[PDB]
Amino acid sequence: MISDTQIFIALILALVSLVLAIRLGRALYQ
Amino acid sequence: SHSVKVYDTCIGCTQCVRACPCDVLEMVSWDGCKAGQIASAPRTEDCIGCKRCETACPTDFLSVRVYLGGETTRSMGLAY
Amino acid sequence: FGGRGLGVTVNAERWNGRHAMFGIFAMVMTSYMKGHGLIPDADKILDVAQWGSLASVWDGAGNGISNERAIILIAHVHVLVVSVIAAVAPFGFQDTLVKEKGYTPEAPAGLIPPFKTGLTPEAELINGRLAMLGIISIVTASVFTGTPVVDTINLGMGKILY
Amino acid sequence: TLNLQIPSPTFEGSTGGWLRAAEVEEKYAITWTSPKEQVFEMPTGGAAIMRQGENLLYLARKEQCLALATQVKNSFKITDYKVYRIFPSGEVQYLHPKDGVFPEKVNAGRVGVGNVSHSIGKNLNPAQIKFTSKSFNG
Amino acid sequence: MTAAYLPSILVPIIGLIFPGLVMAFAFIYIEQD
Amino acid sequence: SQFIKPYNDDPFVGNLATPVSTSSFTKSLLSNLPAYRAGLSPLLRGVEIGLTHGYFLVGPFYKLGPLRNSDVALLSGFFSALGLIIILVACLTIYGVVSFEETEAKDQLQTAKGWRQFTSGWLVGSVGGASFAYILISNIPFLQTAGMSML
Ligand code: CLA
Ligand code: CLA
Ligand code: CLA
Ligand code: CLA
Ligand SMILES: CC1=CCCC(C)(C)[C@H]1/C=C/C(C)=C/C=C/C(C)=C/C=C/C=C(C)/C=C/C=C(C)/C=C/C1=C(C)CCCC1(C)C
Ligand SMILES: CC1=CCCC(C)(C)[C@H]1/C=C/C(C)=C/C=C/C(C)=C/C=C/C=C(C)/C=C/C=C(C)/C=C/C1=C(C)CCCC1(C)C
Ligand SMILES: CC1=CCCC(C)(C)[C@H]1/C=C/C(C)=C/C=C/C(C)=C/C=C/C=C(C)/C=C/C=C(C)/C=C/C1=C(C)CCCC1(C)C
Ligand code: SF4
Ligand code: SF4
Repeated sequence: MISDTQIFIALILALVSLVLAIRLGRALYQ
Repeated sequence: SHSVKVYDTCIGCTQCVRACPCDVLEMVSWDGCKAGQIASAPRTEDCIGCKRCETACPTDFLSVRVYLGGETTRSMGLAY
Repeated sequence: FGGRGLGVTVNAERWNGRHAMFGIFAMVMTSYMKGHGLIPDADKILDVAQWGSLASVWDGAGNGISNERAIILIAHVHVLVVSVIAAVAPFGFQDTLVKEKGYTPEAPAGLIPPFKTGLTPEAELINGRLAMLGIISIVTASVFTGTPVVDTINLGMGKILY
Repeated sequence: TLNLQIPSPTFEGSTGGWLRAAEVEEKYAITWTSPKEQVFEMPTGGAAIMRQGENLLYLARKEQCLALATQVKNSFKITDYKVYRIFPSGEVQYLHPKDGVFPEKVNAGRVGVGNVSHSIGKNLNPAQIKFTSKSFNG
Repeated sequence: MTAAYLPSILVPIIGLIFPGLVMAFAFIYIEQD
Repeated sequence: SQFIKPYNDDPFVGNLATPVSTSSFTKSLLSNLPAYRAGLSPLLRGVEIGLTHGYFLVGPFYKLGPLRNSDVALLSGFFSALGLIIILVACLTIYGVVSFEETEAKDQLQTAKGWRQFTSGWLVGSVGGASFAYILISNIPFLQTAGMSML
């Protein structure tokens, strides 16, 4: 099964995707 | 504010000015029709957009035209 | 946002440093009491029939939050209520969380502020940055080894706590 | 000019009158002269009795004032009415009739605003004026 | 469930704190001049 | 003998002077409420209003909440009332942020500094009143059963 560390890695990748999504939203907003 | 245009098919019957509840239109001198007058819209900041002038116009497809645009306090008919 | 002291400002760095010094203190004192057995009924599973559906965690055995975790959370709830009241109704002398639009930003201290020992803002900022860096280091040492955070603190302090 | 000291028609008051935006954004005034004391319907709901002589009334909207003007024109043969706009700063802007002559009658000096020199079927399609600040009229 | 504390931590946060801050900041943004 | 008159001697404003709206009792009660009473700072208006509303906020949560038949009913009700108080304080904060421009005037409610003082007072009063209600229900068995303890 999945461990705690794997879920934490997925959360870190999702936070990176959040930062990239915020940057794309700021770029689209001019 | 709404935009009101008067096209040169106007026959100067003065019905649109009499139908206006907000005093937006008025009759000015002109040479394009037998009546010698054409409608004009100098006061479109008071235009609510009710299109009573368009209902009043007797020329086949209308000579006076109201284009609804940006809404203001006057154009929204707000007493508040 | 940035005009009120929020974001990357010196005020926000100072506030997070203060909260991080308090976090280092709270983790050390939690480790000390948890090693020494000062939490009453630490393995007691809270029952849904008393505390409602918020006590459900859905683990494999007991299906309830432990009493120790609830005590730690309530201890944090106390200082969160203190936090809310201080954020909305600060003391007249106290440093405020949000600043007025026409405020004067504190100058950035650079690599290191001037070495003013005592109850000076420079020493406060130095230990605040130190505490944030220590929290980062403790988290990384905890997640790269599998050692629990209380146990990681006890190992890094040489088994002084327990 | 608007004489602020003109007496008002006798009204018992109503809930239909002007709101805070009249004293904050803009307010409207209508004056008229009656040959006798007579009962008229308020444009905000209710009956008031206008006095013999001059009458000044305050409204929230221009359309309410012009509705009252049309009512007294077709029911009491009163055509001397004047409608003004009043701001909170106290500047009074005369509105109706703008040049003293009613807008349905031609008066010299009036210039045409918004007149188009072709029929409405000669307006442009949007595809000529997309990505361009040219008007659809030409 | 491995890491069973995470639903009980995140569901109240995502369902009450995230929409409250989003509505507050969006309100501040759309009503400011 | 007419009891209903035009408001403020203006017949064309959108209000009427009625016995319910403009009698001596109504004017005295409104002028003696903390929101209108003269000589009060906005902070003390907030303190009184928050004390009253936060004090009465405890009751429905304690008596009708999902934990009402448990031994921790009062604690849960007070905590729920405190959460509602925090939500309303956030509402006050965003209202004051979006409603007022930053002015020197701070002795009126409808100013930025005055509304911030009013919000601070309302929070402190609400916490104090909720805690007082918690103390009173905790320490008086009459309030715990809402009067069935007499039977
Ligand atoms: C590194 C530790 C440290 C230092 C040097 C300071 C220093 C300062 N803080 Mg501070 N603070 C700290 C930790 C620290 N704080 C922590 C951990 C918290 C969170 C609980 C706070 C929360 C806090 C608030 C909310 C406020 C301050 C404020 C202040 C300033 C005014 C003095 C005051 O009222 O003290 C307040 C001090 C505390 C609340 C706790 C600190 C207690 C220290 C660590 C005791 C150390 C004594 C020790 C024996 C050394 C003695 C040296 C000797 C020469 C006397 C001052 C620059 C105020 C400010 O900036 O106003 C403009 C203010 O409003 N602090
Ligand atoms: C769009 C995809 C999606 C959806 C609908 C859900 C739905 C749910 N997740 Mg989940 N999750 C996702 C992706 C998603 N997940 C991913 C990619 C991860 C890995 C990081 C997780 C990790 C995760 C955990 C660890 C937990 C949940 C939980 C939950 C439940 C409660 C909501 C919550 O707390 O969210 C929390 C979710 C996050 C903090 C991660 C953010 C989700 C992704 C990364 C963002 C997707 C946004 C989308 C593309 C854009 C939307 C725009 C607009 C419509 C708002 C709910 C069933 C909780 C649960 O089990 O409750 C029963 C819980 O504890 N999720
Ligand atoms: C997905 C979002 C979400 C979540 C996580 C919850 C969670 C909960 N709801 Mg619920 N609710 C929701 C959406 C949600 N609701 C919606 C959309 C509605 C409208 C139909 C309701 C209507 C509703 C009612 C009518 C009731 C609940 C109740 C409850 C609680 C269950 C009983 C219990 O044991 O608590 C015991 C209660 C507590 C422990 C009090 C919690 C107080 C919190 C922690 C304070 C936090 C305040 C605030 C979030 C701080 C940040 C402010 C910021 C957002 C601006 C539980 C906390 C019941 C309850 O007990 O509430 C009093 C209840 O009566 N809910
Ligand atoms: C209006 C319809 C209605 C009513 C009366 C109730 C009533 C109740 N619900 Mg329910 N509910 C409803 C609709 C309703 N529900 C809907 C539509 C949903 C979503 C589908 C829910 C979902 C829901 C959940 C999930 C839960 C409840 C719960 C509750 C109980 C406690 C709620 C609570 O804490 O209130 C708090 C109330 C207040 C803080 C204030 C009440 C209003 C005051 C009394 C008004 C006073 C006005 C006053 C006279 C003015 C005087 C001014 C001046 C003259 C002095 C209670 C029996 C909880 C429970 O235990 O279930 C039984 C629970 O967990 N409800
Ligand atoms: C819709 C539209 C809006 C505008 C933009 C747009 C692009 C045009 C589009 C948005 C779109 C889509 C793309 C938006 C979807 C977006 C993203 C993916 C949302 C993900 C959020 C993840 C949460 C915050 C974090 C978990 C990490 C936490 C902080 C970690 C803890 C960590 C773990 C425990 C391990 C230890 C270390 C620490 C660090 C402690
Ligand atoms: C609030 C509370 C109320 C009353 C009681 C009280 C005690 C007065 C108070 C508590 C208060 C506060 C004051 C207590 C909080 C206190 C202090 C600030 C604790 C600081 C800890 C920092 C340590 C863990 C780390 C250093 C990081 C190491 C790993 C590494 C650095 C290295 C690594 C490899 C990474 C690269 C950098 C280099 C340098 C090369
Ligand atoms: C009944 C009557 C019949 C029918 C008609 C009617 C008129 C509608 C009706 C009237 C009805 C309604 C309107 C009744 C009116 C009701 C309101 C709800 C009464 C509120 C009282 C609050 C008092 C007890 C407390 C203050 C808290 C004390 C000072 C604090 C101690 C705290 C302070 C901060 C200091 C620290 C310690 C702590 C404990 C934290
Ligand atoms: S739409 Fe109404 S207000 Fe506007 S000009 Fe036509 S009749 Fe007058
Ligand atoms: S109603 Fe039509 S035809 Fe008559 S004057 Fe007005 S625009 Fe011309």
